[PDB]
Amino acid sequence: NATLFNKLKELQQANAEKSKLNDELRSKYQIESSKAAESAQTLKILQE
Amino acid sequence: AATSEEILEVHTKEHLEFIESTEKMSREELLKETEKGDSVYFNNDSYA
Amino acid sequence: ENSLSTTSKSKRQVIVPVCMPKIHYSPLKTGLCYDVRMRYHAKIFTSY
Repeated sequence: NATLFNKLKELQQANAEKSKLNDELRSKYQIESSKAAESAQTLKILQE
Repeated sequence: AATSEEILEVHTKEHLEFIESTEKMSREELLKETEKGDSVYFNNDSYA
Repeated sequence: ENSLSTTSKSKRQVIVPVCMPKIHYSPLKTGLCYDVRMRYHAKIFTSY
């Protein structure tokens, strides 16, 4: 019972922290996204 | 991407102001408008 | 082999000139549209 419960709680804790890591990557994703869009628009005006 | 001029040809002003306002909302405001509409979901990273 | 067997050693006079072929389908390619900037828009994991 002790070993199975420790495995369960460790798996639950990993599932808890991975969402936080994913949210951090999402925030960095959005911050990169705005500058990516601006660079693309400037390339379009150069193209025109 | 599509400019405003070509996208107002078939869509209205009010819908464009709605989607333009929903870019920089909160977390809970985006969740409330997600549950408001019929099987949709909004995002911070949704407008562009 | 054949009894038909045409026999005339003389340069045949030119009849038509070589021009650009009057077709407008398939020396060309097929257009593709794709960008990774559509992969910005994702869902907010909210329920569980």
